[PDB]
Amino acid sequence: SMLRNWSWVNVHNVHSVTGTSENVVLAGYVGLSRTHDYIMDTRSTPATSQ
Amino acid sequence: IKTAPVVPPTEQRDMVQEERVGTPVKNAGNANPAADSDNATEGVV
Repeated sequence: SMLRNWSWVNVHNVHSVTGTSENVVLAGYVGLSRTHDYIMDTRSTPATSQ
Repeated sequence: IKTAPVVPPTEQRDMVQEERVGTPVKNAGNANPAADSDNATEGVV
């Protein structure tokens, strides 16, 4: 059942839908800004209506 | 925007501090204070 799903193919003919690869290293959410704003009651809830 | 509790400006005071590594000598601006003696060729009372 795995040969029938084209597991036999040359892996060099499989292209990403963008044609590119990617190495992402992004500074992310830590949560110190949101917890600080909650204690000061400035912006307690950050989730918007949308 | 980050609102943070700070120290109110009226409950602290900036004070200027003068830091020195040593006490200057009496004849600080004199390169050779010993030339008043070395040039007393008549004597000193």
